[PDB]
This record gives sequence, structure tokens and C-alpha cells, in this order.
Amino acid sequence: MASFKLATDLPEWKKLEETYKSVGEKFSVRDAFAKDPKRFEEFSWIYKNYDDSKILFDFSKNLVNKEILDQLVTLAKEAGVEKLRDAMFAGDHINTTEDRAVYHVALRNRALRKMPVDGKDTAQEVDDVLKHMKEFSDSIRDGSWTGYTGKSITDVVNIGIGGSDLGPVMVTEALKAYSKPGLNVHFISNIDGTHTAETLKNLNPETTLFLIASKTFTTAETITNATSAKNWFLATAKDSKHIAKHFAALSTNEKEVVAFGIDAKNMFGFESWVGGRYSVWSAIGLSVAIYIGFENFNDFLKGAEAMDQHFLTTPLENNIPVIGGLLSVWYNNFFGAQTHLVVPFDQYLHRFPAYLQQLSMESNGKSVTRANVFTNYQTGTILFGEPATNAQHSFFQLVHQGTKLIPADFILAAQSHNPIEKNLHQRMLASNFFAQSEALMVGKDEAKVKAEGATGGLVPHKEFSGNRPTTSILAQKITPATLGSLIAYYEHLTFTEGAIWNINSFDQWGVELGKVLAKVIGKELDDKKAVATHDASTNGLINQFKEWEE
Amino acid sequence: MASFKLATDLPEWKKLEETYKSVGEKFSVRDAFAKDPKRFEEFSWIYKNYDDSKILFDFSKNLVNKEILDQLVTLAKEAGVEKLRDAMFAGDHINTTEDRAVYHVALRNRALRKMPVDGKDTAQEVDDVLKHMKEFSDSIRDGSWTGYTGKSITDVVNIGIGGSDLGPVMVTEALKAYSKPGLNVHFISNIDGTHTAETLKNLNPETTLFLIASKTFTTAETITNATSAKNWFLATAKDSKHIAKHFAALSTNEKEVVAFGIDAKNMFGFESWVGGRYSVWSAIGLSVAIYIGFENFNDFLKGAEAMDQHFLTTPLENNIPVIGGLLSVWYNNFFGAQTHLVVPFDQYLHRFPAYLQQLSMESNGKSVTRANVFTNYQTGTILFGEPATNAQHSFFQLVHQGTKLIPADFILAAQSHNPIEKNLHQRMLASNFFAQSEALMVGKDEAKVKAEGATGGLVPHKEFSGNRPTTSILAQKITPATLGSLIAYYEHLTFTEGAIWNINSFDQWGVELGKVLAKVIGKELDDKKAVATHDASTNGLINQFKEWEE
Ligand SMILES: O=C(O)[C@@H](O)[C@H](O)[C@H](O)COP(=O)(O)O
Ligand SMILES: O=C(O)[C@@H](O)[C@H](O)[C@H](O)COP(=O)(O)O
Ligand SMILES: Oc1cccc2nccnc12
Ligand SMILES: Oc1cccc2nccnc12
Repeated sequence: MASFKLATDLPEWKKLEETYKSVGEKFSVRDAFAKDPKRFEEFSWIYKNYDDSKILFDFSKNLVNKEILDQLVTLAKEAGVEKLRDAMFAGDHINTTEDRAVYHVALRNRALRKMPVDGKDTAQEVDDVLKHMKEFSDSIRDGSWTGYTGKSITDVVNIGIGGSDLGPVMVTEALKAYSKPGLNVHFISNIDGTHTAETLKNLNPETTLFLIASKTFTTAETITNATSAKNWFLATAKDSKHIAKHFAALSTNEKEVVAFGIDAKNMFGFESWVGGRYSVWSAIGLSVAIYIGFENFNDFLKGAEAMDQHFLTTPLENNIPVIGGLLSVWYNNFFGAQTHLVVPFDQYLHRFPAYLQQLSMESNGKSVTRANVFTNYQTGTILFGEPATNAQHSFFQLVHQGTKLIPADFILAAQSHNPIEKNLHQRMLASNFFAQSEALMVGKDEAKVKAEGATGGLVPHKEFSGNRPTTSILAQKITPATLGSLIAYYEHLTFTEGAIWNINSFDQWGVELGKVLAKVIGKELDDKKAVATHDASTNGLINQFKEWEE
Repeated sequence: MASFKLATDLPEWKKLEETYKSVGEKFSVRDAFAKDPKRFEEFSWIYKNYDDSKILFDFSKNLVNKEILDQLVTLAKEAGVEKLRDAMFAGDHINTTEDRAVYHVALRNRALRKMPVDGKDTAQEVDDVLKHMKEFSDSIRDGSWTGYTGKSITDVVNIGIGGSDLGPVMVTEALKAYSKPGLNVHFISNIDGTHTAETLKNLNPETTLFLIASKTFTTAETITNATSAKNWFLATAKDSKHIAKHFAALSTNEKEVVAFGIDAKNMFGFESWVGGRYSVWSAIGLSVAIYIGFENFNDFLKGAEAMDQHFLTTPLENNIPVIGGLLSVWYNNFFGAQTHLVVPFDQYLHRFPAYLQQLSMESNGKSVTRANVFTNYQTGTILFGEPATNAQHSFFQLVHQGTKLIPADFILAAQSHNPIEKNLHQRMLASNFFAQSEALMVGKDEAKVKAEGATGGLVPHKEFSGNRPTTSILAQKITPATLGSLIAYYEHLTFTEGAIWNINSFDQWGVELGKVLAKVIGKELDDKKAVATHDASTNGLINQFKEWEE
């Protein structure tokens, strides 16, 4: 049960409202640096990973100072962020609406700490699945696992959707430098038949392995796609006895896996307390272990584990994911900014914003608190992004000169996996990282526009307000361990937001509804008869579709 | 000059604020359908393309009725949307801050109407470039254009960024069903050296053609990338005389093209009045013509041309892109919704939201009007999206149950290019399209949650408010012509927004700034000496980078 009903019941909330009016709304970052020669030192933190690599989190270009941050920390104390966090790590059923533990942190428990659910340690059970993943992925990679004609596997196709898709997509893209020629990964997720047809068109059934990724193993899109892949395989392989060399399952539901025709020996299990958007650390990450090797996957887990330990053991005022979450609340609930931009200065990380968009919005897009009352304030932000430098040429126009405050996170690795031309491209990339956050802060006033040659009516069009906030995250290199720590940072930032708003960050009743909505209309699409069973728009759309379909 | 200073000066603006308070804020779409048996007919429009194919635009699930729409149309009349539109089509220099015409509509003038800039018809100049594009792309596709060892071209690499990249990416993806096996397109855009290394890793210099896409032909990323591609080519080909068979340019700057070493015969030109985010219709679309054939590219242009004629000749109250733009203003400026979601129920269109994000946000992310005064109201929205059905499993949670109004456009084709399993996947895809917009409108109230079995505190967590607006766009098929009309719809929706806000939708002084910001810091990264020439954050980030770089 909750210790308070609404975030607005916390006494510091109205104090933050007063501080916003007096100090926050018109905050000058330029003035803040001028007033405080140690501002960069005070509002940046170096995170040290388990492997002694480092990530610099620089929050000093945000609309924040000592007073504001101190009050946000007080708000986090009043909200019981630490109590709820400790309950999560203790295995308590803090997913109240589904009565489930929330234990993705147990998936990366490589230290084998005691981490119990329902009073029973999970460490060995998690480790045993990882050992199965290591054995299987090693056998795919070294060629000892062969297809039905005796050939080594060359292509691995993950079939799944949502949390069973986007992690595998984003992480294999992000860590692609660690892959090897001749062993490729592909993804089928959309029910749109295009996804099946285009992905399989050049693949060989003899050398293709399918992973059917589904927590429930009942999702309509995934089972339908999996059946289509089975039909494609059997069109060449003919006999269903060959399925055991080409189909594995990543799931919690052994009975449904076996009923689908997959061998239980080829099932990689996980538990109900793994949320889909928190699941790439589990068996769902098997495509990652195959693509880059289990040891790299394990280093990825250990990076998450190190960030978990930072989040668990650090006082709030120096707790990096807490600080990021507090700033999000500040912008969302006091400035009224509805969005959060994440920009990787890194092409491999091109799907990182989409992954965070699921993690963040599906967790915190809620309107009811843990006291089971409706909110009277804003909850989850709309998260979006694209990689830089491309984004600088497109929607950065609005970030710089529009009418909306868009808090932004910029991410750069100091070292490239592809340092071509003795790092000529990498130095250019880096210079854009520094210069863009600098310009968003400093702006360009009327006098400077005039000095640069504009006169008359042109002048205001070329001005920049400045005081547009950024967070800069500088890693040494995007290794598996670094990426593990970066995802976990956003996981625990998301945790902090939800704890302050007092929402359940771990259910998703809108996604659960979506998975049962379509069946009724699907049955109506089995013929060409006009329908009148819905509202007039739904009827009109269905009936126009029936006139235009094949 | 401008006929008014600020949108809030238009008399209908304050009338719309009164209407918002009295009927808009608490608008019930359910009640609207119950009140009006003809609502679907009244708020849906069938667009007929030049080839007699059709697209249904259904706006009837929006928070709009006859009263509201009539007032928005009155606002558009007061704002002179029609006058500014007619000036655009007349070739007038409505891009006031750069003193340029805005004439992407002239690029798709396949009818060869008189369309003059500076009093000189552009029709034949545009047509001549298209003839060159047809001749060249035909020769690549039929194999008569051979590489320096006499082999036909198998791979075409577009090198460009922003407007010189995202159109080619999005459109070749969207129309991929029209490509041919053995002729593939690739894209290098990011300055990040990863993009060059990964794209070229498996390509053969003897069978690869490069298109250097750059309006100015001076952009830092593009020229640096083009030089790297030239170095890659010459590492195998050795002799620079061989560049003339492997490098072409898409540009307005012949002098810079020739100085780079590309022959003028291999230049495909366009004019200053083509904005990058409106440029895929020009020479910049050459990769599209090569990938799917010039005739398909021409049908794509003719679909845009037909939507141009709809926009130009239709009274405002039935003008489809105007209606979409008026609804955007209604949500942005009266409800205060900061975002606009676009969801293609179509895997080929997976990059369509990213393309629209550039088109929309770079056009309308402005704070100064055509009267050269600062706005006191919201301008450009934040546009985002991912394909369905994937999005239904992720951030649709927030769309359904969060605290933010997110106006959404759903797009579906009635016929698939990949109708596998006798359209089994396609019927499922379609049922999700209908059911999601239905559910966002109808919601699920307390009584229904209780009837479905929830009790006590669980009940509010499973409720859905409904009255969450959607626009449904149902095409017959995503053909080249249909895609042309769809992009042009969003171009002219974007036009309508900017005309009401009285901003210049056609400059981009923030992305122009970005292209000059990085050079100063780039010079500082030539050594490892600590820097103190910036604010303390920029200094600290640079100095930490110097310590951590290779
Ligand atoms: O976040 C979620 O819960 C969803 O995106 C699920 O991951 C998606 O619906 C797939 O569910 P399952 O893994 O049970 O097939
Ligand atoms: O929208 C824009 O103007 C930018 O995205 C440009 O397209 C980008 O900067 C590339 O410019 P250019 O085509 O001159 O190389
Ligand atoms: O039924 C199918 C299953 C898999 C792939 C396919 N590709 C083209 C056509 N049908 C297909
Ligand atoms: O300098 C280069 C140019 C192009 C491709 C490259 N790939 C790897 C390493 N260097 C490269």
C-alpha cells in the first residue's frame, strides 16, 4: 500500500511551485555559470563501471541550481523513492495491479547475490538459463549446431513484437561492431505480411534459425508470424521432424511452446516478473548472445548490474539516475514541457531513442496512482529522438528556435569502433556534440545578429534565445558494458519519475487491451458484407475497406 | 509584406478561445455521433488521384464539429491562407528571410503548366533535368552504364544529409516493392565514421555508383563523406579518370561540383527555390528513380501534382490538407497538445514518421512572424511515430492511458504488396487499424471495468477515458502515386499551419547555424591541450574528451 495518494500531497511539491515562479521560469544558465565558478564540477558526475571504464554525466546546462536540486531531492525523500526502490530489489510485488514482483535487476545478478521472489532466491534459476544461452549460442557460433541438411547456421531470425523485439533490435544494432562476418541477425515483428516476406526472401531454410520470442507465447502477431515462418521452413524442409534444429523459443509458457511444436530442450525460460520493456537482459536477449557472443552479452549484463548497484547504494543527491529523473519531473510538471529528446551522436545507437521511447512511455503513461485514485497532474513525458549529426539538419531547427521547451540528452563516445582516417570523422562528430549543447545554452542575441550583418526586419529571425537545456553524457567507448549501464540508467530514471508521480511504472493495461481489441473486427473481415455494429466512423472505414480490399 | 502581425490579432482567434472553453475542452466524440447521424459523411473526404485511385481521409473521430470547423475555416480566411498559397504557386519570393521563391510544386509540374520564377517559366528547365534523370537511371538499370572494369552497376550509394538524405531513404523504403533483385540502394549521411565503414564494407568499387547529394555542395559532413568514398574507390581503382563512371552529383552549385572532381555531364541540377525538406521531387530523388525506375518516380511526382491541384482549387471547407492543418492548430493552440503522432499501419512506411518529423518541425519550429515580431503563442508541434502494429505494444500505452492529449494520424492501405497466406496477415493488420481508433474514441468506463471482473482499487487502473482523437487515412494501395499524394498532403498541411501562425515555413536559421558552429571546436580538437575558451561545461566536456580519446 501507498504512503501518500498524489504527488501534489507531498509538501515539497508546492514549495517547488513557488521556486519555479521565483527562480525557475526565468532561469539563466549563463548567469548560473557566472555566479558559480564550480558549477560544472557540482552538476556533473563520473560513473565508474565494474570494468573501471567511465561515463561522464554532465547536467550543468540544465535549468537547475543548488536550491532547486536540493528541493527536488527533498521531494524524492517525501515520495519514498528509496523505500520503493529497496522493495523492488527485495523482490516485493510492487507491480500492484498484476500482483507481480519487478525483478529485471535479478536478470543481471552475475555476482549471484541472494535475490528472492516469494522468499526463494532467484540467482541459480537465472544463472541456469544464462548457462543454457551460453551453451546454445556457442554452438551456433562455432558451427557445431547444424541444420537439417548438416550445414552451419548463417542467419538467425527473431520473431516477436514490442518488448520481445525492440531490445534485440536496438542492442544488436548498437553492438554490431562486435559481430562476425557470415553470422547475421534479422527480425520479424509486424503482423504486416511485408515484414515476413521481405525478411525471408533471400534466406535459406537449411541455414536459418528462428527464435520465437514471446513472454506469453499467445500474442496474435507473434504466433501468426511464427506459423508463417514454420510454413516457409516446411515448404523446403518438408518433414516436421526437422523443426527441432531450426526453431527455439524464448518464453515463460512451456505448455504453449510445446503445443506449438517446439522442443522443450529448445526453450529458454524466464519469469512473470520480467516486464517486456525490461526483458532484453533475459532469455529474450538470446539473439544478442548469438550475434556478438555470450561473453559480450554477459559484459552487457554486468554493466547493468554495476548501474543497479550505483542506484541502490548512492545517496539521492549524488545518485545519477535519480538526478536525471528529478530533472524530468521539474521540466514535465513545473515548466510544462511535454517531451524529452534523446540524441545519440552515434550511428550504431540509431534505434536507442525508439527503445527508450518504449521503456519510458509504456512505463509512465499512466493516470492512476498506487493509492488507486486518478492523478491531477502530468505523468509520463513523450520521448523521441534520432541520431546526430542528422538530427541537427532537421528537427533541431525547432529545438533551437521554436516555442516549445524540449529537454534533451546528448550521448557521445570518446572512442569510435570505426576510427577511419586517423579519427578525422570522429573529431568532427565530437565537435558537433560540444558545439550544439553550447549553442542551445548561449543563444545569439539581437546585438550579435546585427554585428553579424543583419538589418531591419531580418534581425529577429536570426536570434536564438539560449537557455535551452541539455544533458551531455560522454562515454569512453560504447562497449557492451557501457551500453548495459546506459540502459540501466534510463531504467532507473524511469523508476524515479514513476515513484514521484506515485504511479505503477510496471503494468500496461493499454497494451494489454490492444491485444484483445482486434479479434471482433477480424471476424467481421471474413466476408464482404457491410457492417453496422460500431460507431459510424468505424463502420464507414470497415465498409470502405471491404469495397477496396482484394 | 504581411497583412497582419500575430495570429492572436485575427478576430476569430479569440472567438475560438471562447468556443474552446464552452464546447471544445470537454468535447464528447461519442455524443457528437449520437447527435449527428451523418457525422462520418460530413467529416470524411474521398480524395481522387490523377490515376482514378482513391484515398479516404476520415477526420470524424477528432474533437471537432460544424461550429468548430466553420470557425477554423474563418480563421484561415482571416489569415490569408489562400493569398499566401496562391503567391507560392505564382513563384513569389514568399521565403522572405532568404528572398527566395518556394517552388517544390514546380518540380512535379508534369502537366507543363506555366510556373514562373522571376517572370521566367520553370517548366522546361525542370523537365530537362527529369529527362536527364530518366536517361541516366534507365542506363544504370539496363546495364548499359558500366563501371571502370566494364561491369554493370549493382549498388547505388547516396551520400548526403538532412533534406539530401531522408527523402531518398524514406521513399526507397516505402516503394521497395517496386525495386528489382540485384540493384540495391544504400545511404551514407552521418559524419560518424561508422556510417561510411559499415555501408562500404561489403561493396565492390567496380560495381558501385555514388550520388553526392548536396544543394550547396559545401556541407561539411557530405563533402567529408564524399571524400572518404572517393578514397575508398581509388584504393581499388587507382586512377582518377575512373571517377567519371562512378560519381554523380545532385546539386545547385556546378562550380563546387566540378572543383570536387565530378564531371558536369554527371551533374543533376536544381534551383535555390527547392528547400531540402521539400527536395525529394527534384534531382535529389535520383536514387529513387534508379531503384524503382523513372516511370514509377514520375507517377510519384504526378501524385504530388494531383494533390497540389486539390490544394490550389478547392474551397477551404472541403480542402483536405487545409482541414488537417486547421485541426493541428486547434489542438496545438487551444488544447495545448504539444505533439502530433503519425502511425503507418505499413512496414514499408517505417521511415515515414521520421521524414514528416523533418518536414513539419523544421518548417514550423519558428518564433518570428512575417511581420518580423516575436510570437506570443505556440507554433510548430513535435511530430513523432513508429509503425503499427509494433507501436500498439509500446508507447500506445501512454496514448491510451496517459495524461497528454496526442492527436494521431493512422494510415492503412486496403491492399498489400505482400498479400501472403491469401491476405491472412493483411486482414489482421487492418482489424488493428480499425479497432485502435475505435478504442481511443470509445474508452472503457468504470461500470464496464467492473462488469469485466475488476473490484476495489484495481478498477481505475483499467479504465480508459475515450475521446482521444484520431484521423484515419485509408488508401487503396501504397503505389508511387499514392505516396506522392500523401507527402504532398503533409506538405500543404504544414503550409496551412505556418500561414495561420504567420511564420515563414521555408527558412531554417537554426540548421543554418548548426552548419557553422562546429568549426571552432573542431580546430581545438587538433591537439590534447586543455581548453578554457568556452563556458565551464563546454570546457569540461572537451577536456574530458581529450583525456579519453584514442
Ligand atoms: O511491453 C509489452 O508488454 C508488450 O510490448 C509485449 O512485449 C508484446 O505484446 C509481446 O508480448 P509477448 O512477449 O507476451 O508475446
Ligand atoms: O533542411 C535542410 O536545409 C538541411 O537538412 C540540408 O538538407 C542539409 O544541411 C544538407 O544541406 P545540402 O543539401 O546543402 O548539403
Ligand atoms: O506464406 C509465406 C510465408 C513466408 C514467406 C512468404 N514470402 C512470400 C509469400 N508468401 C510467404
Ligand atoms: O578510410 C575509409 C574509407 C571508406 C571505408 C573505410 N572502411 C574502413 C576503414 N576505413 C575506411
